[PDB]
Amino acid sequence: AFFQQQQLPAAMADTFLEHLCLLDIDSEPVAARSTSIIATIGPASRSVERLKEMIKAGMNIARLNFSHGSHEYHAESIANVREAVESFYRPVAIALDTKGPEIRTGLSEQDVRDLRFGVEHGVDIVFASFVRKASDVAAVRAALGPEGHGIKIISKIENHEGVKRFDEILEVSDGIMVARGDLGIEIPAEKVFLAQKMMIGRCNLAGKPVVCATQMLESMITKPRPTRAETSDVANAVLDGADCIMLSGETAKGNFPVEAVKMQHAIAREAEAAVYHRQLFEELRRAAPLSRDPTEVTAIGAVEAAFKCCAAAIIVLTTTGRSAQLLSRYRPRAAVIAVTRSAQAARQVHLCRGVFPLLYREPPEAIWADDVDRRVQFGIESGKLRGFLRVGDLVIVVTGHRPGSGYTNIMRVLSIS
Amino acid sequence: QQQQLPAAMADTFLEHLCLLDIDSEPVAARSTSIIATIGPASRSVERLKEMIKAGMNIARLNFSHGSHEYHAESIANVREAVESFASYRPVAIALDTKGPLPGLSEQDVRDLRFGVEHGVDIVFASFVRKASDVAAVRAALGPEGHGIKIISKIENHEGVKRFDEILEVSDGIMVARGDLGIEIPAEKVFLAQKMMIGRCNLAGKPVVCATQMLESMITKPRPTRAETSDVANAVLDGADCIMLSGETAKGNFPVEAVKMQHAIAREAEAAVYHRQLFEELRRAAPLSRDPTEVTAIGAVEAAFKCCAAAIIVLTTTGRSAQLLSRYRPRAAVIAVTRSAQAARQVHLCRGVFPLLYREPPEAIWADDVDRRVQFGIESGKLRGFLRVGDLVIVVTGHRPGSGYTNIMRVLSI
Amino acid sequence: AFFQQQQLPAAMADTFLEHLCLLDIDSEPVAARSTSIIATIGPASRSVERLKEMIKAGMNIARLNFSHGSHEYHAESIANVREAVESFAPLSYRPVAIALDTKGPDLPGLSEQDVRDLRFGVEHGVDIVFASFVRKASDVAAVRAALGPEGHGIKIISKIENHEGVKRFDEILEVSDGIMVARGDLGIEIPAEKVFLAQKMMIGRCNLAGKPVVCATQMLESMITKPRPTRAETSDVANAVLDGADCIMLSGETAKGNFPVEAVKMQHAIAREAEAAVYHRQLFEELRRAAPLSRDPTEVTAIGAVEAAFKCCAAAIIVLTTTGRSAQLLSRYRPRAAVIAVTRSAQAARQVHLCRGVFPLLYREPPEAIWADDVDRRVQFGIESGKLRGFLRVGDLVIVVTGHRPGSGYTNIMRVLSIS
Amino acid sequence: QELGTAFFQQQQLPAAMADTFLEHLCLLDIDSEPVAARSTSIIATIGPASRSVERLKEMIKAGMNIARLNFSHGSHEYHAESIANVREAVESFYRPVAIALDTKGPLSEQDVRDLRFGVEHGVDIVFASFVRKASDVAAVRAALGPEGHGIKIISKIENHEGVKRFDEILEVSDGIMVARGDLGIEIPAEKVFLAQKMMIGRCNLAGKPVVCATQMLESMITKPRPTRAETSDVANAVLDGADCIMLSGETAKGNFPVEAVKMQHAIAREAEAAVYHRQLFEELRRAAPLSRDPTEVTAIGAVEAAFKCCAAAIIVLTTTGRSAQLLSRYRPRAAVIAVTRSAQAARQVHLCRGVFPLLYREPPEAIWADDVDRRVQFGIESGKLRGFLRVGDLVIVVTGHRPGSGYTNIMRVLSIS
Repeated sequence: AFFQQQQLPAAMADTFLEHLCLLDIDSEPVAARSTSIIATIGPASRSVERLKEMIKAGMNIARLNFSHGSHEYHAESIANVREAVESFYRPVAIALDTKGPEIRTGLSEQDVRDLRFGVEHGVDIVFASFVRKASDVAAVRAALGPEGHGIKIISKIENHEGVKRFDEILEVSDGIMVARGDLGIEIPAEKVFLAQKMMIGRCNLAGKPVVCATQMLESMITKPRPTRAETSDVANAVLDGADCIMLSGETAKGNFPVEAVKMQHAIAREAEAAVYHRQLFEELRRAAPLSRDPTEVTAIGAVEAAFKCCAAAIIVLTTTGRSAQLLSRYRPRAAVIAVTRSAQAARQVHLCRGVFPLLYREPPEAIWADDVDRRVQFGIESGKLRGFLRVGDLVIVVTGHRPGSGYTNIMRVLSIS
Repeated sequence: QQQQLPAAMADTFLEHLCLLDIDSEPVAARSTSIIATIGPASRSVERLKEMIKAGMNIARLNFSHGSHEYHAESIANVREAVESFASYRPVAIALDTKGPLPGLSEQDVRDLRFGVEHGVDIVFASFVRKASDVAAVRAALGPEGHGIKIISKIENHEGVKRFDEILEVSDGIMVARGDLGIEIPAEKVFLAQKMMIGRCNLAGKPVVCATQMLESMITKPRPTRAETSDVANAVLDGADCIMLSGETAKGNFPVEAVKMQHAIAREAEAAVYHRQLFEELRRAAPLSRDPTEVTAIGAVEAAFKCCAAAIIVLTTTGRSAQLLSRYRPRAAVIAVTRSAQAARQVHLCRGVFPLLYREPPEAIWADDVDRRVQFGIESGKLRGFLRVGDLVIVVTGHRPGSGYTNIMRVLSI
Repeated sequence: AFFQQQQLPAAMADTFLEHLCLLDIDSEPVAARSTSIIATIGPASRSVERLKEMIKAGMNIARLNFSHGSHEYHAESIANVREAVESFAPLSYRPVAIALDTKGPDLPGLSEQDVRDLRFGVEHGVDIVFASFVRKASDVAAVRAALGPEGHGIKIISKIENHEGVKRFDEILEVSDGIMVARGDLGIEIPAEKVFLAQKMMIGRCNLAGKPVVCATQMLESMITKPRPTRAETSDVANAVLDGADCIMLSGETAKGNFPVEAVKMQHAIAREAEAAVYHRQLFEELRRAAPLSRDPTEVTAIGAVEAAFKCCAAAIIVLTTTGRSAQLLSRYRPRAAVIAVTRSAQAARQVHLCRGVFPLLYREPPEAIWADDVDRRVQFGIESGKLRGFLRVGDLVIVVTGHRPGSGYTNIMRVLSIS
Repeated sequence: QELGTAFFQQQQLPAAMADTFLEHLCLLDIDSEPVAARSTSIIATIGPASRSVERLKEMIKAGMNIARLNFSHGSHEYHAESIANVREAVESFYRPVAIALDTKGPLSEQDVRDLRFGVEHGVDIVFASFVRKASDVAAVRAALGPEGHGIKIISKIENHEGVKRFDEILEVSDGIMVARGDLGIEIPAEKVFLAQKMMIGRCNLAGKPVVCATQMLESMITKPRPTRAETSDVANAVLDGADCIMLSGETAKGNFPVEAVKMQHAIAREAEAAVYHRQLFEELRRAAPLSRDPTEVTAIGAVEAAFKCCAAAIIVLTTTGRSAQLLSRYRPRAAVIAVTRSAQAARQVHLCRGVFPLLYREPPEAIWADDVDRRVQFGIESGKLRGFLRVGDLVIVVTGHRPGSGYTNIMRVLSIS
């Protein structure tokens, strides 16, 4: 009754091949869609109306493509996103995608002006083009300046050198974009999928976010329904491990931007359920390093705990997003509802599959234990309204023990009433 | 450090993925077969010769359009293109029926009888919903069509839900994602696909992935990034065949599309994680007291143990070659057969490389078996499958006529 | 360094076969011995002085064999055990449970004598009953009715001694608190060459089910007359621990033999080596995989806590428990980490000795007005006792498992913690 | 189906097909009668209690496969007489019985005279005492001389250095004895099981025979039934992987030598069925290196073959017993019936669990292929007569292709008619 749904029969299988044989097109997905959708802003997606429609449809991250358009053009894109968000809470992160050393018909002086404009306007993420080695990342971090230290740097792997030197690059980036457009020209088209699966693999091991990009629903630029290769490509990117999936032409210039967003939402939700966690969790667990970080250790005990009871959600209190990021690397079925006072952490955490941020805006309660419990209550009332939690559900609550500890090192099992 | 071998030897799937390597060149023969649909862009003998060089293994006749005369021309054109290389590549001919409620319409029967009279090897039966639909097709093919393989197209919800029953009476399956993506929500078709290929793999029966794989190459000379993903993943799901429709029937780049599926297939096949796959297919498989099965599995175990360049199998109907292929050996299955139709039809099985043997039987049967093996070894050396000092497994029968393939021997080159 | 010890090279092996091949006789076991030792009381072990040496050697449960000896004889045994235990009331206090092993016999499965013996055991406050010749779930129910209402906290461990009990095992286990593999009689009721199948089955299923299992009889038989056991006998003890047994037992070796203390010591030494050789990577995985989903917050906290302890090489899981249960649910995942169970119930501090790896600490301070002060205080008591006993070092990581609400019975909170 | 209905409840097959080890144990069934031929060999030490030719025939009947002569005691004339009574018992019944000489050790001047005596009287195996390094084994190989090139050297590991230098000793030995008696004095008694499971595991992976020895049924020296610890000890030695189990005082001086042999046979038969091949065979397989030995490649394919069809036997033609050894390391559930023209090979193969030798004495047919087939029919008639085989069984036949190749490199699947 509960168990027919969200591919639970396939999830119980004892081998991967039996998992595949048990996938069922009548097992409806239950869980909130968790792979986040990045939408490139362009003429088709600049109106505030259009941007609200694309938020109801699932966009979590707006991409600004600095290959086209002036600073004033993009400042207007930024303005319409922020006005769409605050004319409804679903935060939307803003991502600056550097022109990079691009020819059209190292770090340039233009990229550096663009990165400074980005800090000026408070962007949350930089998609850094043509990262070929760790010093390219530093060049970017420098450019951002001490004022842009909270901005995440997702490094775009677009050519052979970046693929070769990937471990070094991942070791200094917050995350990765598999930038398949340039990559499929710079290395042979038939080899991209190997590079994609590898980098998503290595990123899932590292606990850092990975983005699949470019041409996933290409044909919806002119048609209202995608091709079968495209829906496959979305589904497989999620099955591969990706934290984010992206739309470029489909939302920037095409005729069906909202439908494009909706379609990635639909494919993503089905594929999330078809994930074979039992094998996935076991492989992450075996390969990941023993840890003496109380937050890592609470994270994995909390995720384990969530699977044993089919927890509806893990509610985590986080300030920077790190605690939710460590839950998310284990790919819980349960929603990671991350309550934070940082509105920029709330936006950035959309880079991590499965994290649903709540922005909490009350002044601190005099007694810290009362504050913690007030934020947790926020978490639960929100999750009830938004359909995450039903009375009678179990939830795992992850929090800290004392204030300014830096550690979210307490886990509690709890029944929604 | 070629053939994705570091990643093949990972101790987990997660680590296999992390070790996939764009520099690790594939050197085995492409093993997943390429079905190309015939149409105005691919009909000419000159186009068909270009496709065969490119990798085409199975020519598809879409009877949703065109007269008996037009398909009879298509058939004669493929056969000429083939015989002009007698680099001999048998090419199967498959009749993809029109269909639509009757498992077969008035017209379908006429088409089926046309296809029997013109010697077609395969039928793709549209809108198969249940076992009785398969049986209708097989009655329509009547007595002279008993050797024709029936690959049921699953195109809607009933057919997915009644899948196991269709599979058990079909020779194989096509995941017909075009109609299926309309008959059920499009976001679900990867689930139906992954299921059916898994089940077909486990039952050892050939499965075809079809439709819109490289759709944009109909007008463009390079595919999208989704399309290369789709083909690579279909091979990773387990498909025996991948198909091309508009891309070769009407598009401006039929040859290039065949090429591109050739290139992707090869890379995906190297990325296969046999270690998990072989073990899972041997675990899930069932006990068998058929000597041909038993020999097949023992032979695939042996080939992995010694990184054999190939398994050479003497087969008359292709069965022993299919039973080898159901275990996805890394080693090429070189199938030596006197039956022209079996050399064509084994292209439904991943990794089977048919060699047609035309010599008059030797008086001494043990001499006839050995001459056919040497023919396999030489043709294998000639084509690049086998180097001196490779190891091959050989799979044959014990006695003339038994109808069984119960002997295997290990051999150097 | 640290990773040469407690067969950690062998524990990190990626296969069982590789684990076996990396077992190292030089790799010293440094954890606390965790399989509990049942000693049968008899003329060789009855004296207070003899019992003190046995407690010191490792005895955790004293077994009263009511197949012989009068009520008065056993009342002396009990008083003697309790005196010896009281003699050590910190570093050396060791709760010791008292278990009553019934005399037993189509037959009724509770002789008229057994009822008198069980009423004796309740009157005298025994913690455990080992119930002979359990054939079916109604036999267990008979025993629970015989113990009457004062006896509701006594644990019932059903002895499986013949073919029928083996065959109705699941029915028995479901209503018992645990099991004893009673190999003596069982080796007569079924061909002796089959007993290891029964033993290995029953331990497996009790591990699965989270319930205690005792391997019993002739484990070190020759030490009755010899000061050293045979090579088969040390193997039997090691393998029973590797099979998954929570307790290992001594009968003639302690009741009538000439080397009762040495037999306890020897079961202590083997058990310690064997525990270190357990292949937890496979065993933890198979246990959670086969354990069903659960909506019991204490269950869920428990498995989350063992996962966490494994990930960080936790020196201990400290669990406040009133009844032993939250301790028992940590134990059923076989944590390499010691389970230190702080409790106010003297009876539960004794009874958790049925559970591998649980070290009870009896807490006697009066409640604190502030209930969260009382929790912190009991947790500290565990940390110090652990440091005073070698369980715990500065800088070790521990998992603390507690309740949130002074009144429910749930240990639904886990915290990760440094010793300082 | 074609096989009986009883089939799948016998031989612990329900446990054998379980998906995990834990579930395998949980499905062991004391009513699953073992049907297969007991395959672990029984070594029985000859002494006053076991020197009668009567006694020895009963012991062979009970299951003894190897007679151990303990040169720590008794004169050469004493052992000559023992050797003589063993051989008369055999040839007053065909059951080969190997004869093994166990050196006094602490290489002495006395051991040298003993090994030369041993060559003179044609012994099949030497249990060499206190092997501490590979050189020790060479001294034994030397003492045997050129006239003893065929004798197997099974190296007794009796102290710490032997344990720690184990890999180099196993590298030059045909096999290993875990000599628990001295080992339990030289290292702490409570560590021997660690040495035993280690050494059996390394011998299982290395394809070489390993013997578990000493005090296995000790109390049967004076009692007609053994203790519960002793039965458990035999069972677990077989479950550990041992090829042979040994009896010392139980047969050499005790009052129940025939009962001791019988009880080891009974316990060994049960424990062989209770083996979890599914995991064992896969571990041996992904641990074992790749190979270019055709015989070895054929062995694993023939064993895999026999498991797929529940083959009743693997009939193998062998001249030295190597092809039978190589099948034996994969621990087939099917009996390995080894047909050989070498009487010394037939005796020595009792070192390998699961190998059942048949001595073939006919002269070679002029057409090898007829000789081969005739030998295979000898295996099949022999197998039938003793209850290995029945009409309707499948067997896997393993032979050579051309005579004198030195490789057994063909398998055939074959119905028994």
